[PDB]
Amino acid sequence: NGSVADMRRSIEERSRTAAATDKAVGLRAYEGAQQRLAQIEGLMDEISRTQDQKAIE
Amino acid sequence: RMYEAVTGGRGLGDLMRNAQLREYLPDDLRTVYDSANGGGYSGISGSINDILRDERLNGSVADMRRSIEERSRTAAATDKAVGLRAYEGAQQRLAQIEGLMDEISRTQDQKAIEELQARIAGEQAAIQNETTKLQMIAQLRQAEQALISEQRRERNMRILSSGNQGMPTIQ
Amino acid sequence: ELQARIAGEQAAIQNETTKLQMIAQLRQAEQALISEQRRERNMRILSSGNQGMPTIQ
Amino acid sequence: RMYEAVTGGRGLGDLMRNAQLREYLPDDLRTVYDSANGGGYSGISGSINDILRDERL
Repeated sequence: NGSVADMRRSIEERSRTAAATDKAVGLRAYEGAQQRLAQIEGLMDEISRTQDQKAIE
Repeated sequence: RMYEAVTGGRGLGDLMRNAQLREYLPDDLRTVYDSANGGGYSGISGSINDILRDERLNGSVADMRRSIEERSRTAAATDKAVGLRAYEGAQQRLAQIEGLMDEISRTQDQKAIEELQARIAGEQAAIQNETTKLQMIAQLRQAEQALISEQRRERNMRILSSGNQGMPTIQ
Repeated sequence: ELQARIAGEQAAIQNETTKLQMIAQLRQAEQALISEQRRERNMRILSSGNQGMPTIQ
Repeated sequence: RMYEAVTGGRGLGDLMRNAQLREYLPDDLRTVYDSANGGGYSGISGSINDILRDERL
């Protein structure tokens, strides 16, 4: 809606924002993945100390 | 004693559960593309503003051209190199899995095989994490190509802008 | 033991999934490199630094 | 004997854990595309320079 110039500005803004949003989502997700790795390593550290059968199950 | 060893609660679970790792992905996808202006997603919001600031070209148009060509070539090479090194890591991962199955044959007691099962489960979790990381790398690759295209179009708009006022002078 | 064997088998299929992702990324990179080579050839033909032209004789 | 067979720690876990396979993927993705010049990701940086050298016609 609106004048064709407003349409142009809206479309260019959408394009730039879409590219930037893609990049930012990827970056933050990768940080989360690296923290997720740390958590898995911690769970394997817990495995070394398990004593009873109920604990390991 | 053995009944106590089998029954009861041991507290595992509620173990490393407060780490809110769901906050590193968007809560809802309706507003994921409205995050830059505010609202939507705030972890990306700041990042988006920084990225958009850094993607604006400066200097002469020739410098813009050289920067864009360098970005394109470097992006292709980076994609290839990341793929190659990741594949080497995947082969080493296969060797590790085979080793864990070698350990499966020598297991003797029940506790030993249960620990080995949980170790293999953790190994699967690690491979899951690598799968997620590869997905994230692919998304970043796509975003980088889009950004290079945006820079190209910014340069094109700057050359052909109707706000330009200059022309050659007859002297 | 059979459960742990099947778990290892799942880990192997996970590894193949990661390998396929890596192959797809490499495919994309190869296509990008071919495009880059095409554009290098195009730039070399149309370069403004060229100084030659046919001679009248 | 059977109680000893069920309970205790067996050392599995801390088994093949020093293999740093996370080093074959980028640590952070902000600097993944600055790796060629130096910094970013050192492991791909040697590979990127070789690839860019080999892709010149």
